[PDB]
Amino acid sequence: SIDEIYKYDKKQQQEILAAKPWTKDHHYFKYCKISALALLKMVMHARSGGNLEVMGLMLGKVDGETMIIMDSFALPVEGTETRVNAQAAAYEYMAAYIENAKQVGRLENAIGWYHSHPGYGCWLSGIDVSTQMLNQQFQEPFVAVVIDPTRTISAGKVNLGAFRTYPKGYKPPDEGPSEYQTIPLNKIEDFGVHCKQYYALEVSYFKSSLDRKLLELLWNKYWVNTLSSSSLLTNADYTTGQVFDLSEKLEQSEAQLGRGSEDKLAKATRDSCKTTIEAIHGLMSQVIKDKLFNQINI
Amino acid sequence: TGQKQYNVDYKLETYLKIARLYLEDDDPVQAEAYINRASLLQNESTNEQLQIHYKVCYARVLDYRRKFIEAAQRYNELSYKTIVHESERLEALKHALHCTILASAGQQRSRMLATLFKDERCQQLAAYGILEKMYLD
Amino acid sequence: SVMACGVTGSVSVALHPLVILNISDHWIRMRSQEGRPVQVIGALIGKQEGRNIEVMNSFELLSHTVEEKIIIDKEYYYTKEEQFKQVFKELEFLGWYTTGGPPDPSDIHVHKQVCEIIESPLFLKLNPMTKHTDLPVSVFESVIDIINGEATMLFAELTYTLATEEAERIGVDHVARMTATGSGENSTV
Ligand SMILES: [Zn+2]
Repeated sequence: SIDEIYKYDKKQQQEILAAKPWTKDHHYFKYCKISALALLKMVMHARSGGNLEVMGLMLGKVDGETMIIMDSFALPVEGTETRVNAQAAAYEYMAAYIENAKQVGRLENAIGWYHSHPGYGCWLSGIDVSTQMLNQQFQEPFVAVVIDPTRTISAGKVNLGAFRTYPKGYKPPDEGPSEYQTIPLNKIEDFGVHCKQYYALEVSYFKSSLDRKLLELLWNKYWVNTLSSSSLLTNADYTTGQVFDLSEKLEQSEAQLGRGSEDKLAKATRDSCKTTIEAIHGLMSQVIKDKLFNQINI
Repeated sequence: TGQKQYNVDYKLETYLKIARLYLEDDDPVQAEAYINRASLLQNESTNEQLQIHYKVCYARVLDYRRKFIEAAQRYNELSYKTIVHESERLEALKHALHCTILASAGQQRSRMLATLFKDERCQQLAAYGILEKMYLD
Repeated sequence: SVMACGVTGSVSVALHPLVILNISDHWIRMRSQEGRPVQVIGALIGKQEGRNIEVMNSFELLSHTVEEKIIIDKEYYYTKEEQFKQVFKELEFLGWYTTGGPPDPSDIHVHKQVCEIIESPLFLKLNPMTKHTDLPVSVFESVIDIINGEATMLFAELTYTLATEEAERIGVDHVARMTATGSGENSTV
């Protein structure tokens, strides 16, 4: 039975809460299972606001080293990324939402907070790290999630991240590859400083029996939306912007060759591909359609 | 004002007929005055047809005073009552249609117009060619 | 029978899959709570412009039972009406949902309680353990005709076009089609 996870054992939670394998090992939690609903609503919350970062709250539970996220919702706050802990404005709508939600079915407890990062990867800024450190300080099992809606679109797949911060004192172990994503230079500094102070979590996605069976029945009529998709005028103001970012990254490495952070043409080359790889992939689905619907004759 | 005292079904019927007559000569300045005095004694009645002929005559006081959108709510209500005979629910529904159309473009009016296309009884009405074309823009 | 069957039309409806999943999570979770199938009930919200109606998101509502009649605790709706107007300030109240068979008397009594709140309440119903090879999610509305000298409520059924949002579409494409160790050499194409 797939619905092993949509079950919620409440007494098991409060035994782990008391036991605490997180006060013993600093990097205990390493995995993160994201539900069907949780993914959709978080992606929907990020894009709905769009250009502006907005954060909400996640609900979930713990199991082994996996911090499972079951359900999510929004926090009507402002100044995400510009304020350290911007959720303080609506302390009312955190507890008041879970008090209402527990009457109707959502028994799940506070598991974390998520925010959107439109057009610049998934990572924790210096403002985000100060939020999460103090979140872990008091309100324990709390995981900071990030999603990039504008690139999720252009890249053509779920652009998402799940992170946890380390203590101010103890410093991380060695094993860390960490994959590269284009960071706009305006932000590269902020990232660059506080980037090594935290560690990510291995993301995995699950679903129920009904969800799985519904999505299969849903696909009978959803193939139509795939071949009238067109990721061009949808996210037009990411690709047109990335150019502005790309231009600056070259401008630096050009003068770097001259008189005068290690070969910033190798980054810019990867960015020029990254951004254009998308632009080309876009025109694949376009010609695919011109082939299909236009070329039948009468 | 008289020395003698009278019942509910006489006073509520008298102010009904007074207000109904001043409208028939086109004079809602007078018709509004007595139907206001009729409203005092309509809560007090247990008569199930006299209260009905008050709402038919109060819908018309809002009609002749050019409150067309609120008039549509009175007329529409009366066509849904079964106690009113079937041939009289046709007029009840049709007076709502006219006052729903001739009212100013309210958002309340858009929900009335929706109720008017949803109701198959309205298809029978002569201004369906207007309504069909009105509600659906 | 207590549904309409006539020359319908009226409004044109769209449907976001997020709504389907929020009900699906709500059914499985309340089913799991009691160890049996459950008729869960909740509220619908989204954009309303002119005739056309889009359902964007959905949440839950509190319900009780006076005898055999399902009572929507409205004091809960007005409380959640606060909190949903906060986060999605643009969005409007549209209708409600439930699970089970097709439309029936127990939902007509509930439809009356939603009719006190708004003048055009939509109604979705989902069959969880469906025998249909097609989708078991159909949308309806309130219609009223003369049933032999009796003005009375009915359900006129309507169709539903699916939602398109590019950001959302990927969410569907990710969980309905999972990369569970199915890409080694990047490839990209
Ligand atoms: Zn951030």
